[PDB]
Amino acid sequence: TDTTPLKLSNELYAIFKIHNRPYLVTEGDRVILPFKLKQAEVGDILNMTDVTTLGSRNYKLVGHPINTSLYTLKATVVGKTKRAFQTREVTKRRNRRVRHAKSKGDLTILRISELSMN
Amino acid sequence: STRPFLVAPSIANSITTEAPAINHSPELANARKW
Amino acid sequence: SQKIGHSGLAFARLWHHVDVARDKRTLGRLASAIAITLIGRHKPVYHPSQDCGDYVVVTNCQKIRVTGKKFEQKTYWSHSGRPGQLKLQTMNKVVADKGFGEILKKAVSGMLPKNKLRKQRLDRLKVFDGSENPYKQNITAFAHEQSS
Amino acid sequence: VVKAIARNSIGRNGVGAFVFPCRKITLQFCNWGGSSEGMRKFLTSKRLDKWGQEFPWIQFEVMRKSGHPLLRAEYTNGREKVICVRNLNIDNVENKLKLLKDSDGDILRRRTKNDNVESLNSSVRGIWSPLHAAKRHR
Amino acid sequence: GLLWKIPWRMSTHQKTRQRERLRNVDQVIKQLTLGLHVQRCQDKGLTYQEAMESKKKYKPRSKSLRLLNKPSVFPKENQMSSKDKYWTFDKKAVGYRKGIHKVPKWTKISIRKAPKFF
Amino acid sequence: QFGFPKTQVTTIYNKTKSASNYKGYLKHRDAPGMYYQPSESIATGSVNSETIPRSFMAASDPRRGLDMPVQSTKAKQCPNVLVGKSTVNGKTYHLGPQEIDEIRKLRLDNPQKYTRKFLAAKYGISPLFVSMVSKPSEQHVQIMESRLQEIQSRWKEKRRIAREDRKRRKLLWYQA
RNA sequence: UAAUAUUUAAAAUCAAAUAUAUAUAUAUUUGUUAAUAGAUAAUAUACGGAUCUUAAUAAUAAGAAUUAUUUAAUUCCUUGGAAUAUUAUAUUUUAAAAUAUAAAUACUGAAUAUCUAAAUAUUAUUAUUACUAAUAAUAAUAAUAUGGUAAUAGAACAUUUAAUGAUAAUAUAUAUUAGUUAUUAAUUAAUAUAUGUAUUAAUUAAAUAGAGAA
RNA sequence: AGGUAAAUAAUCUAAAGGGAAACAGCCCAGAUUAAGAUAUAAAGUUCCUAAUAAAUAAUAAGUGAAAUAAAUAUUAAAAU
RNA sequence: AGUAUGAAAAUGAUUAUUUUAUAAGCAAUCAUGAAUAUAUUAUAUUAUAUUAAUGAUGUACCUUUUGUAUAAUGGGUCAGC
Ligand SMILES: [Mg+2]
Ligand SMILES: [Mg+2]
Ligand SMILES: [Mg+2]
Ligand SMILES: [Mg+2]
Ligand SMILES: [Mg+2]
Ligand SMILES: [Mg+2]
Ligand SMILES: [Mg+2]
Ligand SMILES: [Mg+2]
Ligand SMILES: [Mg+2]
Ligand SMILES: [Mg+2]
Ligand SMILES: [Mg+2]
Ligand SMILES: [Mg+2]
Ligand SMILES: [Mg+2]
Ligand SMILES: [Mg+2]
Ligand SMILES: [Mg+2]
Ligand SMILES: [Mg+2]
Ligand SMILES: [Mg+2]
Ligand SMILES: [Mg+2]
Ligand SMILES: [Mg+2]
Ligand SMILES: [Mg+2]
Repeated sequence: TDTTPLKLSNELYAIFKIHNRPYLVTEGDRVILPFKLKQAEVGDILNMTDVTTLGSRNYKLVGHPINTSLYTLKATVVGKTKRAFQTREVTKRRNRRVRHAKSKGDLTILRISELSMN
Repeated sequence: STRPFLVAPSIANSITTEAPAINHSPELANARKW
Repeated sequence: SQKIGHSGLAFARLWHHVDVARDKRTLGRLASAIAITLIGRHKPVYHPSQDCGDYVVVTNCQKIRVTGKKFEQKTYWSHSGRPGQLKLQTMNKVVADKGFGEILKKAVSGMLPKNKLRKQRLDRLKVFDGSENPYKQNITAFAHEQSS
Repeated sequence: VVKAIARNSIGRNGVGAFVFPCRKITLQFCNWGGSSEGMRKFLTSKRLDKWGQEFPWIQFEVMRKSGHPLLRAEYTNGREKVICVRNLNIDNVENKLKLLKDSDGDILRRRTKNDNVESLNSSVRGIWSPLHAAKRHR
Repeated sequence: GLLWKIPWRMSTHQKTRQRERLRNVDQVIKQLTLGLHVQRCQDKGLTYQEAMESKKKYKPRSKSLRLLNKPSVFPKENQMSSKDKYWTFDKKAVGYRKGIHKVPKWTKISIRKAPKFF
Repeated sequence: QFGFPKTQVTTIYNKTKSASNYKGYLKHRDAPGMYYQPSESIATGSVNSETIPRSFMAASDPRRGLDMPVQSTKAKQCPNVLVGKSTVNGKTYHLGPQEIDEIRKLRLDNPQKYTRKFLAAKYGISPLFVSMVSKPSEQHVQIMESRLQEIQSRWKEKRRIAREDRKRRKLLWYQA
């Protein structure tokens, strides 16, 4: 697959999928994953082994896990923090008891450090 | 001494047609009046 | 990332033109089509919290196509608050009074989302029974199309 | 003529090097006070030493104050999380500490549905235009 | 009295869904039979693949399964008539017929064989 | 050149009626390989390499030979917009030094009689050129300034604000 | 083939399909009318509404939004393959023709299921930490479970009093604002007012112990 | 009879969610807390309103298009 | 009905920020522009806070009931009991 016009461009985007959730990024972006990572700690680096689509302004390589040979896209883990706390109030319509359903889900923050053709 | 103007093909090729008589036109109303 | 950049052209209101003489869609279908344009659902930058729809100029509305016996039999209604003041007018009657444009407009109004924006969107649609109109100049027109 | 209008660069923490977000952690406790028992135990138990060994880029202060026990933590951005570890036990305190370390200092905030990426890079492809579309509308 | 707005016919979509459901039921039965056959084969002294291949497949002995297999008692969807996919015999209707969709839990209930002349 | 298959940004749903819906796009998946997707967008603020014209690349850059600042429009068809008369019919350097001197003298003498337009008419030459050549009597300039000031004063509140807004807009429109 | 008098049927009959010995026979299964009138009341038309029935000449273009039988391009063989056709794209050749590729997995749709994390309880496996260690605390992995009135069971928090009780105006108490911790609570910072300062932390004991419902 | 009395099953009572325009009791489905990628249920896919393309027939009444009004009459169509 | 103190609320006037004179319904929640305020790490293409553009969703609460948005019961609001 002739991958020269991706090689030559300066701006380039990628659509990698973590657990099938697609995120479309360039280098320098901050991806907020809506879950807590146990594999990676803070400061670790993830090489993305599933990238659906690499694209320039006018050309785009695509494929179900396209070869890791072709590109280098690697993200560093910055933060593991939770999204803000909420108490959604659950109740019926003539019943005095209420069930406070609390929610403070967790986030993993990445930074796309490298995004290049290989 | 021309100006930079364009024109759509849809509006250029549109055959000419006269709008029929509206009853709520002033002219028509005039005719009606006593 | 994708949303960042100069977005001025996206939210530009284009003027579209439909010649009902040269369009073979029957009334209702045409109206429906127009509605989408008015809303701005055709463009990928649409968001429901925003009126971003285009202008539509309809011309030669006298040659609109209506099926069956609807011209005679299809009755438009209007009620004041006052009991006994129900006005029921057949399509033909309405046409005679105001024009085919009115008919079209009504359909479009019916189609459109029922909220604040509605009226604005409706007013965006400009209709003319015959060919001539004051918007001829401002319909969107490309430089490559100028062969004719 | 070309005139320059001033601006400044925006820091992207991880693209070149990666500075570690947490910088100082202050284990605060009290000798007297049952609420501060777990904290005291933690301080005693070589766990702190282990933590230090693990993470040398972050410094551990150990204060003595009369109130409830705390884990005030200080981050690169400037902000400071503070967790009162009232009446917790050793393991829970450790967990709290871990949580503190993991977080970047940034304030908590409600995310909307699917707001994942956060860029300051102009779109690689342009923003759509009606006139430069592949398919014209009607 | 109280308005239960339920139509006397079914929409095309509904009909299609019903058909699909019918097909699925048939398939389940078929699968069961197949399983039984392969078990029999294994008991006799064959491999799985061999069993699958076999020309002379064994009918099921258990009464219920046998009955299900019989198209007289329990028709398959292609066999079944239009008039029986979307209507049931009601003893107290006009035309002695009633849309299946009226039958209480019609999405779960199976009911193919209406009476012969009704 | 490249012989890639080209595609629109496809949706499994109807584009006309539901282009803003992200889900459709996500659902769509295309056969693995390279593709040509022309950007559905103008290249005004952009600095992308696939946006730069071949004439502005150095004679060495491999991108010159490649074909992705496409010349889709053709200059034959497009009307000239807001262009000077010297561009339509080439520039002229007919006017000598003596003539120039004379013009200057005239300007110095009587600006209202011998205004720029008049000068242009006389010597088959641009008003801009005349201006470049010759400064008018400073008194005249002062008078003009005064007049302008007066006009400004005569404005209402709203108009001033509008003017300011316009100015701001103008300023903006050279940023890109 | 005209006129003629009934019937609106797949029972019989014929056709097609499936299962049994099988180019036949046996058994089962499916296939047989449509309009119009009749038609109707009181605040207002009343498919929820717009509206929907298509047409040469011309559209890179509309052709039911009704009723009946279906499909997920159409046809054959046994989920598949093949052919045919269509659309889109690319390349070559003279707006066509040839070659290759792709699409044929319709789609939407729930707080359903899965995935993705988090909590709790139980069952079964672990790992770390600390001298009923067959324990406890925390963390994993797999699984199952977590709507709820009357009702039963278990566990916490606020307030006030009594027993024990360091400490300190850089302290405390209360208040406001902004943070923090899965948050009726507490804590952090700033601010304001007290007060030479806790019945303070914690464990017990108790209660005039928690209020939009008389 | 939205009547009454019992029988069987479900739901409601005590059940939020999707559909049935609105809806206790219908059709699907049981909310520990999120997240939103993939299957989907019942229902739908011109617009309002999330999503659609086909095939063969029939209908010309706006019949009909999520609540089928009877005897009978007229006109046509098939079969004998 | 002790004395001090009192930024407790309901309630009134006023000023500031903001929204509001083509818009219709438990006045919130979610989405989402814009304007303003504060911030001694806004490095910004920054972060929070306030605010009825605009869009979607949304029959008060209790009691009693087979069943209540009900046009069934009860409550003018707040403080104390
Ligand atoms: Mg109740
Ligand atoms: Mg309640
Ligand atoms: Mg109902
Ligand atoms: Mg839609
Ligand atoms: Mg009526
Ligand atoms: Mg309907
Ligand atoms: Mg679930
Ligand atoms: Mg429970
Ligand atoms: Mg009490
Ligand atoms: Mg009270
Ligand atoms: Mg209360
Ligand atoms: Mg009853
Ligand atoms: Mg009860
Ligand atoms: Mg329910
Ligand atoms: Mg139940
Ligand atoms: Mg449950
Ligand atoms: Mg009707
Ligand atoms: Mg009806
Ligand atoms: Mg109700
Ligand atoms: Mg009262």
